[PDB]
Amino acid sequence: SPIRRDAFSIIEAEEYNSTNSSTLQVIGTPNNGRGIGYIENGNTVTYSNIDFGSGATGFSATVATEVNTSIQIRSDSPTGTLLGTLYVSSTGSWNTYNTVSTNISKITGVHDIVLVFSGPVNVDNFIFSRS
Ligand SMILES: O[C@@H]1[C@@H](O)[C@H](O[C@@H]2CO[C@@H](O)[C@H](O)[C@H]2O)OC[C@H]1O
Ligand SMILES: [Ca+2]
Ligand code: NA
Repeated sequence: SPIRRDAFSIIEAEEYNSTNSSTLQVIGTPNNGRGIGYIENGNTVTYSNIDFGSGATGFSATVATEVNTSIQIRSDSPTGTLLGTLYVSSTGSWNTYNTVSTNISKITGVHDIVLVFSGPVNVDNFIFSRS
């Protein structure tokens, strides 16, 4: 998985750098893309050295789930700053992907990003939006 990445270009969820999970798998999507799934509550997934440049204040992810769930976006580590929380309600199937967005606190410069999962969701990709 890449050692660094730009916040303002698509980041593939399957190209993560570390996770605490023992269940998480790289999955296929309907259009022969990939994602992450078999995620459980408490699972964290880290993406190294994301460059936010002069500032991001939003987060968008393309996700699929059949249960209402939430994903914290943290900077630096699992106990680092809570940037925001993406609340995801059921998209209707594990294979029906929806872009969902939330606000975050303005973050600048280079930081690891940790996604923290409250439950099962399939994640294809994500991207940040500038301030
Ligand atoms: O059709 C398959 C999906 O069902 C699968 O998504 C998984 C469904 O079971 C859930 O408990 C898991 O959390 C979730 O990832 O992904 C692969 C796809 O081919
Ligand atoms: Ca993907
Ligand atoms: Na393990």
